[PDB]
Amino acid sequence: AATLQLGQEFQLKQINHQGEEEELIALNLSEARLVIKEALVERRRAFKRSQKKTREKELESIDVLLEQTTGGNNKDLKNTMQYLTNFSRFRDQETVGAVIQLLKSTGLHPFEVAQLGSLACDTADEAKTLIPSLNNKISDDELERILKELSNLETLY
Amino acid sequence: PIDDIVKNLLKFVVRGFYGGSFVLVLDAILFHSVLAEDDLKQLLSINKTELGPLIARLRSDRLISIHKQREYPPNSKSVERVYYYVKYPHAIDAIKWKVHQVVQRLKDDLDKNSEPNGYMCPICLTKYTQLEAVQLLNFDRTEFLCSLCDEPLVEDDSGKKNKEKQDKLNRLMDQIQPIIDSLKKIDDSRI
Amino acid sequence: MFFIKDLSLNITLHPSFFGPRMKQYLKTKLLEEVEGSCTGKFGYILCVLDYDNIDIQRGRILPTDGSAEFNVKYRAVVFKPFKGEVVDGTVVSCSQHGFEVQVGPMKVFVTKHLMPQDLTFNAGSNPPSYQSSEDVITIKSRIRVKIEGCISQVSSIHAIGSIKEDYLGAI
Ligand SMILES: [Zn+2]
Repeated sequence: AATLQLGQEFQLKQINHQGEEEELIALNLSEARLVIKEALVERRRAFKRSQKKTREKELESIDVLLEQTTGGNNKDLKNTMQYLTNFSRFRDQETVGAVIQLLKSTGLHPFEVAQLGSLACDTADEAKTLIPSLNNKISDDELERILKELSNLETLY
Repeated sequence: PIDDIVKNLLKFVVRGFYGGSFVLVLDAILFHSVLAEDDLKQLLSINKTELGPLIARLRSDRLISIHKQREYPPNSKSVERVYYYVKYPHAIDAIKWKVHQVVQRLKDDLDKNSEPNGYMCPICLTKYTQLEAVQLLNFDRTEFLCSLCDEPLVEDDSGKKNKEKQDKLNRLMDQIQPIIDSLKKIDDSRI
Repeated sequence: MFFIKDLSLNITLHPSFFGPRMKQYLKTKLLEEVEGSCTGKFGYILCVLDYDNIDIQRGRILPTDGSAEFNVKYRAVVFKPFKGEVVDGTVVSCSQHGFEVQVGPMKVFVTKHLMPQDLTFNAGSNPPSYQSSEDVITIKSRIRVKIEGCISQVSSIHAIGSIKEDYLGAI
């Protein structure tokens, strides 16, 4: 369950389609929307290429634009985008990139590093109540350190 | 002294949870330390079949021990007596833990009647898990319909039997009340 | 929970589409049936990355049906629930014994026994909401939902959420 017990399809050794071992890659609400729209950029980029021969509104107004770009029946993807904007709290990808560099410094398993980014809390104890994974892997003080650093980055856009 | 309380200790188990005659077999153990089975058969005028299992209840519950009284009579015949020995400290072992687990068991039915677990479609004769439930509740619905009856369910393991078990628990403590400290009275010496 | 994933798909291409431009229809169907789909094994398949560099290697013609069989490997992002996990959400409709919290693409239900006792159900309210000692939790309310159970059925994942614990109910 939520205690680092994930299936074969979600092991650390996520073999890329080139056939070699690689680390499991998870995504929190700190990268999901900022990668989905970016990929949609490529999608519309080819969509017009081969055709030749706050954050809230930037979410949905462009969601409909890429609904034009996509097949449009994936409105549940739009639900996910909405869920992101309502609860994904990063921007200016270098922001979250510094965050992730710090979390790489944390020596935390990528599941846990995603747990941190996804959750927006105040104390180490709140995390331990929500993330039994993140209770002792680092000093709880360091937990609050990085929680506070997030709160510094916790700015609504 | 303490061993006398052990002598009386098994009487608690024997005269409460068994019939009247069960102490009549136990009494004979206290009556004669080396209690010959052939004699104990005559003492209560019970036949071989009737006396047999009575010792087993005392044997199995570590209360008695049928010691193989092999000996050589004058006639040189195969002489055997089931000498019902009194293993006082080991019978304490049997009474001690038997009081231990029963208190847990009557507690178990209480918690089960406070946490509904499953469901039931009494129309389609189908019980459901909550995961089963979350499959046929419609977003236009408030209770999970069925697939054979397409009808709502009923919660399973509700709290109408909860009060039944507390009396059993209370009756357990009030009836085991003479037994609990009678063991600990002996356990002061640990003999 | 969101993951970047590399998935392999086998797509059957009916013979009529055997133009010089087969890969057109190929990528087409890939998107048409992979983005935004539910799997019991990977969770809702949200979006596909690298629309161009997709391994499309070689067809096989099924011995009958003459339809080519293609084994597409591609890299995408999926959303997967897990038991015991903590999420946000918002209700959609009401139930007599709990409420169904739309956690993004998927809707997570919280049952009557899954809620704290003080959170009682008001049927009279419109919409019938769930009222705690401190919180009246309604359709648009933001609920901190914890994922208790998950259904791994192919094409349909169902999640059991509960607010009986702390830090739950309203976010
Ligand atoms: Zn039925």
